Amino acid sequence: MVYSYTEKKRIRKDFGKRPQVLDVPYLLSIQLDSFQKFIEQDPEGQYGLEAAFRSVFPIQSYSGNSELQYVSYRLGEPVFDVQECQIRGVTYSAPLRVKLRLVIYEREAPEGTVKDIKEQEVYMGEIPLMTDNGTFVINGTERVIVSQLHRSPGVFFDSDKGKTHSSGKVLYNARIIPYRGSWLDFEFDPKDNLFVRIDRRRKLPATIILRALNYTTEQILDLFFEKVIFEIRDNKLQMELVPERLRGETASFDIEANGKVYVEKGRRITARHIRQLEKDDVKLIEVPVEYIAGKVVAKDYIDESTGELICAANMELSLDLLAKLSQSGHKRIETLFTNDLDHGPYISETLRVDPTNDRLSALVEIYRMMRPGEPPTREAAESLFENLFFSEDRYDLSAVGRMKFNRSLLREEIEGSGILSKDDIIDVMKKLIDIRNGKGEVDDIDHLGNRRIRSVGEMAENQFRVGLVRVERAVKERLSLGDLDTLMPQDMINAKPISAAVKEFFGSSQLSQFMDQNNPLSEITHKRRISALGPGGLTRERAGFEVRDVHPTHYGRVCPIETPEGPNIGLINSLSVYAQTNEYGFLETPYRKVTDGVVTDEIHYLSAIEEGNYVIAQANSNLDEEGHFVEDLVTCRSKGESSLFSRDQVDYMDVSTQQVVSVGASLIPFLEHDDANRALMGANMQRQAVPTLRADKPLVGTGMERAVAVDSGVTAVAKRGGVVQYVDASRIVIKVNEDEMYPGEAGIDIYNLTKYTRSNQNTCINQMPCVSLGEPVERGDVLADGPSTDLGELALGQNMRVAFMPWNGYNFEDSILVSERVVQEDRFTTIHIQELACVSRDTKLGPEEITADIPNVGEAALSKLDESGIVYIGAEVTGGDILVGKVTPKGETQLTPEEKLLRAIFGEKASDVKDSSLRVPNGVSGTVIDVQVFTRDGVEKDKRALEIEEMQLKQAKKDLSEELQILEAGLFSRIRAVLVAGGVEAEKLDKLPRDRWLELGLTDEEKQNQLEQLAEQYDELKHEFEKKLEAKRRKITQGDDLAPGVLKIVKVYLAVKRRIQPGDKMAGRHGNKGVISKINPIEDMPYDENGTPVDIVLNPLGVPSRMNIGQILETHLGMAAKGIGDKINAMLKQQQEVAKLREFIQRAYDLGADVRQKVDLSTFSDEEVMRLAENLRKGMPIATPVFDGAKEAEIKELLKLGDLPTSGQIRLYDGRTGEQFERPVTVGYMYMLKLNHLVDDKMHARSTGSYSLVTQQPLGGKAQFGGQRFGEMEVWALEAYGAAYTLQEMLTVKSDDVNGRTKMYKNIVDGNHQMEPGMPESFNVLLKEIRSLGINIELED
Amino acid sequence: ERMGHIELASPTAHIWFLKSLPSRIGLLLDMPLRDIERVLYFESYVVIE
Amino acid sequence: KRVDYSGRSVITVGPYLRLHQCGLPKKMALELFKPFIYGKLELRGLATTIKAAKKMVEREEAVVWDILDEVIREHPVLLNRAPTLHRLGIQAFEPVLIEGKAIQLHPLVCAAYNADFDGDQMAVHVPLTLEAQLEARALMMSTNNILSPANGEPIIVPSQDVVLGLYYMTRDCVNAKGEGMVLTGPKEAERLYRSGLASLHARVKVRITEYEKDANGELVAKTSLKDTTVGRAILWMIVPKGLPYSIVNQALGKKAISKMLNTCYRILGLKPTVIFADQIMYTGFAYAARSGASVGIDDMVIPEKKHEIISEAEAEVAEIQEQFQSGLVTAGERYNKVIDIWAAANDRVSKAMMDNLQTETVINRDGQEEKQVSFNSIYMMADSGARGSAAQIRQLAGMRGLMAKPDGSIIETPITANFREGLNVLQYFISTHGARKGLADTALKTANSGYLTRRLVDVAQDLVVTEDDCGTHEGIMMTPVIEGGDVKEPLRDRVLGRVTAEDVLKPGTADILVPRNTLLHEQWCDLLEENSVDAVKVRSVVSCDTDFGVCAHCYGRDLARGHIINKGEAIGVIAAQSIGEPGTQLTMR
Amino acid sequence: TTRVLTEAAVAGKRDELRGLKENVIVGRLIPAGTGYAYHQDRMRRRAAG
Repeated sequence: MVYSYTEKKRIRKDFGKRPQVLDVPYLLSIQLDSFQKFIEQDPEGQYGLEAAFRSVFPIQSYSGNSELQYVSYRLGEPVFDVQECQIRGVTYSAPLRVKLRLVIYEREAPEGTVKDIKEQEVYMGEIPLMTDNGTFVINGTERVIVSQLHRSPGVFFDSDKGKTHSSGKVLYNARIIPYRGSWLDFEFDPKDNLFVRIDRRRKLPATIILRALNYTTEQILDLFFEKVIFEIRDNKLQMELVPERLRGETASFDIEANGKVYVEKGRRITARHIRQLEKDDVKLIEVPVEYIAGKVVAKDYIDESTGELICAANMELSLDLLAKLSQSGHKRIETLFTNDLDHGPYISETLRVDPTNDRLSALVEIYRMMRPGEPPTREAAESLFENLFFSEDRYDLSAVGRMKFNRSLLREEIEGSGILSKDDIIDVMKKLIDIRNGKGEVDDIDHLGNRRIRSVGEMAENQFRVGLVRVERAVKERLSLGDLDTLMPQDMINAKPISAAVKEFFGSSQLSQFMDQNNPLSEITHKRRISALGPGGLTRERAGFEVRDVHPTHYGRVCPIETPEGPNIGLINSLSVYAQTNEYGFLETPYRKVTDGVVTDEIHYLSAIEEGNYVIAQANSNLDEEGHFVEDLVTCRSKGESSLFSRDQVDYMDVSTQQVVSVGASLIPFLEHDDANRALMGANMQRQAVPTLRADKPLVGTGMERAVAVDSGVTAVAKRGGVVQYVDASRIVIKVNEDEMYPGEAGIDIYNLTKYTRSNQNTCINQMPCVSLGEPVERGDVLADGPSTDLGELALGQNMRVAFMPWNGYNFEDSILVSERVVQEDRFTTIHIQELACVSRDTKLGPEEITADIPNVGEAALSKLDESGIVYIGAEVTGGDILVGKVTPKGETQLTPEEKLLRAIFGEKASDVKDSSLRVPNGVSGTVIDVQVFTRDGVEKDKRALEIEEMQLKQAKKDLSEELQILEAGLFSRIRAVLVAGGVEAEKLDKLPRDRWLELGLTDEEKQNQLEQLAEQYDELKHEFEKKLEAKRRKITQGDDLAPGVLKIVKVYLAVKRRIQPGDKMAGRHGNKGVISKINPIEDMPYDENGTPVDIVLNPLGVPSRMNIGQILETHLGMAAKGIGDKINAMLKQQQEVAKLREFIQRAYDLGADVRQKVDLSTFSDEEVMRLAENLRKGMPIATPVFDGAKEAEIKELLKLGDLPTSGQIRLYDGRTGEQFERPVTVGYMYMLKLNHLVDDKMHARSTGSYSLVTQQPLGGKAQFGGQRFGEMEVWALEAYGAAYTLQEMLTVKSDDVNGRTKMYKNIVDGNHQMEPGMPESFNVLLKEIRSLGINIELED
Repeated sequence: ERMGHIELASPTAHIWFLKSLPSRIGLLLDMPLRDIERVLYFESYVVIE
Repeated sequence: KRVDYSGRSVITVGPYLRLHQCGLPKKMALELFKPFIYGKLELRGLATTIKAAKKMVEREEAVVWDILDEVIREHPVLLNRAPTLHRLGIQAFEPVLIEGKAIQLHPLVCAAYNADFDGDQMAVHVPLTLEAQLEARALMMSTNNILSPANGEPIIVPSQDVVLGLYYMTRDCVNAKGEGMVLTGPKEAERLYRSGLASLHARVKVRITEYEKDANGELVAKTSLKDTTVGRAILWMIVPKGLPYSIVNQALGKKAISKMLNTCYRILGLKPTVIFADQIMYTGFAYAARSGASVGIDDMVIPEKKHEIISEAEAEVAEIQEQFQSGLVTAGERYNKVIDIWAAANDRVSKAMMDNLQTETVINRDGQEEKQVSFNSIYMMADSGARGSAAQIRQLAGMRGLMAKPDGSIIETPITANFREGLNVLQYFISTHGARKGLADTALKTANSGYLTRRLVDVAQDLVVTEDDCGTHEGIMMTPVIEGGDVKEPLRDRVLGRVTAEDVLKPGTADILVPRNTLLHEQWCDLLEENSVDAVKVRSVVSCDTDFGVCAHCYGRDLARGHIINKGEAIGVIAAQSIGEPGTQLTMR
Repeated sequence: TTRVLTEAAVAGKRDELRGLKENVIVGRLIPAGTGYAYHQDRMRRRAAG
């Protein structure tokens, strides 16, 4: 049973075959969670701002015995509110304050503190606070910062081979990317040599970095390489061979196995021989001397008598060497294996390459790299090398980076230090050499278990850390100098650096951008967008072809449909419906746990790595009533290879078919019946939709539009309300019931609507209330209807009668015919808001004021101007009419009898001022909505500034009076109810309060004392009201702060209504767009057998080539809905009785297969059904799931109920000749959307305007009556035509030829039509700029 | 259309020459690029005659 | 450098407004030609001062509109596409005032301008000097630019509603109302408009007065009584005298109308074929609007045996997975022959599809079994070629096919559905890879094509014609391309717009076929083909010895004209741009 | 551009304005199409003076 009062007025029918299990989440959780946790007081310092302090906060002087500490921070309450900031223009924010502590310690005492200065906190900047909808009001406008997708910290072992190698060889390199600091690289050469690279600079040998880490050659050989005993005593040359350890090499000669020969000379090695050798114990076996020459000595051996450097490390053994080394040094000499089949040294080859052997010598080579000059002096190199990587306060990558570090090396521990260590890097080269030799698989860049997402909270944290570390240096230097003081800690703590840095980050950054207001759906998706560009990842949209692909691991994490088709394609993304964020940086998606066949309702979120292990079932799988499966084989996925599996092999299942889709594309009905590309363009041009005056609900939807509407925070909802008292077009008051009422409050809530408020796209946001009067209101229900919203539903578009018909070539490819009915019915009409502003700019000659005394102007132009200069509210304007009258003072002159006489005759002007008034731009016509002026403190001219002040003051007193009034009513009722049965009737109190009958309670003065207490409470309430009103009043007229040059700002808002005309870009929802080409009159249009004409003529020739069956499906379903609505309308207009209408409604709501169980006559009252039908009189609302929609049989079944043909073909007549059309047509009702791509912005022409000073060309792209730009392909085509005189005209008549434009104008007006080329001025510009350098250039004769 | 000029009595080289792919001064004096670029910054002290 | 008289107009369909016309919205007017308005006002004695003219122009009186109309009436105007690649992206038209704000562009030149009636902006330019108007009229008009400067094929290729409607009305179900009627040819429309017969009527006899130019320079009348349908009969009054009746008596597809326009151009001339195309397209709009040609869910038909084919394919997959489990077959063989079996199933599904969509329909008749071409919409346009192809339709009725390509590989199990019976979640998830790859290829290859064309123009700009003949016998050898299975291209057009040398000889000894300096206009090709010549000596651009440019005696025409190229024409500009214009190539191999 | 300019100044070459881009940049009739006859007449009169 569903009550759903706010939508019980109109219930939208659904054909969801599958049963929903999980509700859609808040859908905005990501954009709010990071910000709320960033300014969240946490007992332990892990993330957010507390972690920001504890990193580098403790300040220690240079042995100054002075320290700085803090207790805790508190955020100051915001000065203003969201709407106040939007009205004024100031950035919404909140001040920051934290308690400090300076502790000074005396000398000759170990940590002996003598005083503390922890008695006052200091202010350092203001953190821009968020709104409810994850937005910010920086600079008055609503601001949003997008979350970034980047490369998660760790080590990633990629190949980077193929055609880029240009040698026919595969490469295997390794890179480690910390979150901050330098990047360390390990490239691989085709010569099987490793190289170390830092910051993508010049290469280094592999092992010199290892030598720099206090490592000797013998240690290196012992660790990296395995040393065999090689025990050759008494010239036996007997080898300890382990077939299990090393094998797979053919024996040359003189090979035995513990006596009897097992492997013959020249015989290929076999598994049987290896097994036989392993079965029996094998001791040291003699070998030919030939195995010594190629073998390399492991360690450096010395003679017993003397200590020469004979037999140095990393040296092949020689024949003459062997005899004397065996005679002098020893008998057993450590050697290597060098198995090229399954191993490879790759280091011993590089050991000899290294020109340096000592640690000191190797230490200076890296310094020689990153510093070309200034050789070190045994102090700079070591300290700098310590600082680059192994320093704490300079590398500090992350804990998540360490997580990935240990996960990529198979470590169990998850906690570590941000710094590195020698074991880590040696294991890194070990894994690299194992991979090159072959030990595992390479990593995946496009895999999501390798990339993470940064929200705005962490970016704010990083920016704050950077800003604080700079001030820390100043605090330290000021503490070290002049430490003999007891001054309060404001010594160097400047809020200016931190504030400037945070404002620059928030205001101007690549991630932060203006938020689209045009549609609530674009609103919700714009805060969900995910980008790769910015501070990290990819520096540009270029340099990549597979980075932007859709990996198989994008299944439930990002929607593969929502992405722009432009050059930024494949990098701008959007999360899924149920996709959330991992603990660290990753993405999680919920599945349902399947245990031994049955399905448990529990929810589990898995990541990209976690999803790749288990078996997940597909959503389009039938279920049993207990949770079992019907068929034994279920299509499931294990590791990216979807295939059939038994019911005993699956471990998880999807939640719904909406999991893969975003919110942008979940709204398209029958998405499975359209191609990919058309789904992309439908989703992309959907955001470009525009709400119209009368919002029209969509007949065919998906149901998620309701959640989008209730989650975008665009409409007005009720919070803890019980019933409504008063309803106004702009103000709503709700009376909370005592159940949801807590003591200490009046018990009312007020909601002030948004009336004609300018949006970012210059559109209009207008909220229209839902309830009428005295309606019982529950919690969490909508009251007003914002842009493109209907009854709490996202309703962006109108349902137009559309037909698939060629019409005399008016629909050739993509051209659309519109009705005169639709434009007459004022459908799709669009309303926009344009803005103008003006300043004063006091000069040395004097201040500028607005007093409407414009000289050299007619009274008619000033006939509409008021005395102060601004225009009256509600006026209309066209062209360049004066709006605000401003003048500029002029410098005084001498006696100058000329204008002295002029002033004596005329006067009041004296040429003192110049006409500098604000006027409307040309080609603009509209009407004004409201004006606004701000004046800085110290100036109180206010000729006509007080009207807005008093209007907003009366608004404030009005909307604050209600609570005090109702509190007074409650206390007066209590007074009347306490005097009952006391000899005093209610008539005396009703006639006059009489100070509550002189407060004469009596009753041993206790009731008298009670009335005294009530009078005291009344006086206290009066005092509270007066202090509240005075505080509000001083807040109102306190004044503003502007730029020093400006004196005051006047801003004026204008409105324009825009209708439909050909040239408009109308678009559908299935990737079909169209330019309007003709507004046909109604008579000429095709009309049905009942005379009802068609509204929109659509070209049916675009059906097969674009794969848009969703369009025809929606049209047929629109026939179903519109027939149902027409039947109900006829049912009602007949004034029929209730019962049969209710029966028909029930029969309509239960038609079809098993989807939902709803029945009337059990919940809906005898009056509810009337309004329910009256709501759905113009159509049956229907909602279809994304990939669980209706069936063709289902639609045909619906058509019969409303008396419609099942085929959908209907005969049509001509509105022009009236001859019946053959080939019966399928007409329908489609949900069209209007876009901002409107012809009323595109038109631009020019005949003679303004040119530039630089190269003397006109301005360009419609900036102050500009012009278009001619292309070089175009001059190529003109030369292909060979109209050389045309090019001469093109380059002289209309070009920078200053002496030609005037002469051509004269030739035209005289009708001469003669041209002389002369010379372009840009050529002279070129000559002058060339001569600016040491190059002569001139033109001969 | 009117130009201005600076005396610049201290001799100055032109960076367009001797800094592109061919070194006009390098191929005139048969000197390597490194030497000339080093001596242009008062830290090489080449002998004249 | 920025353009003065120009800017940002929107595109709309011009069903009216014939080729030598265009629709300039009136609000855009009165500004561009404002100096002309001032000159006319001063000449007509309506403005003794320029300020009077300025004020009255700003006030927009009726006389101002009249002067605009009088002056614009003889002043052609030029239009351009903002993204332009070849010479036809810029063309000139006669402006016409229409009360709107989007320029009306003719449907035919849409192919040359490559627009699509979506959100687009046109560049408009006005030549002011008398000579520039003349240059626009003589060279940059659409009426003159019928043919391609790239290959020779006509750029104007009518399609979509026009071809669909024409192919429709040149049809007959079995026999419409009034099969046996006989008339003269003008009465066909007389009885079609009112009553008596339908356009689908067949077996109709009519007297056709053909006109043939058998003798030199004059045509002779000829009358015949061939049996013909209704649409052909009514289309014969629109065809001019020269063309015969055989061309108009066919199913009349897109190639039929293409070769019809080709015949009219080569035989009659420029203006006859231009007016012929105009009237043809008017007929196309009229009959498509009269035809109906509706679409619907049931208009398409899903073959029934598709389920059986799918079941057999699944049985084969079960067999092969059992065989692989048995260990007899390795993995690569397993994938490969799974792909082979799925491709075979796909081919069989497509065959059953086309069989259910081909000429398979029964109509009432004495024999009661008359299988004639059905009148389903999708198959109708596929046969006509108005929009789409049988390959595309395969994705609408039968199965998509494999459509599996993550990076380079192909997934085992293909997608088995169509946009009518719905589609699954995983399959739709998979299907987007090709779409996104194509989008990325287009977006990342348009720039490469642009840079390639820029390089070509820069490298081949200095070419020009400055000399008549090179007087050299050196030339290139031209032979049919004989490689692969068969000939890719016979010796038919490689020497069409070329000039032979003196090395052309007859197969017989001491015999000649054509002298040295001769142009193979239209018939020498047939003569040399009859002799089965393979090797032809033709002077090339490098073969000509001039040391400056290229002489006209080695280039032919390769243009929309009928004569040899004249002096001063820049072949290099003509070249180097056609090559990269078809920027529809492939990237990523 | 810079290397071409250096090379031209080093060699001291003259253009004669024979390429089409030369007439484009200077802004005169290119020797092609309609302006070909004018260019030819200019070349012819350049022989005498």
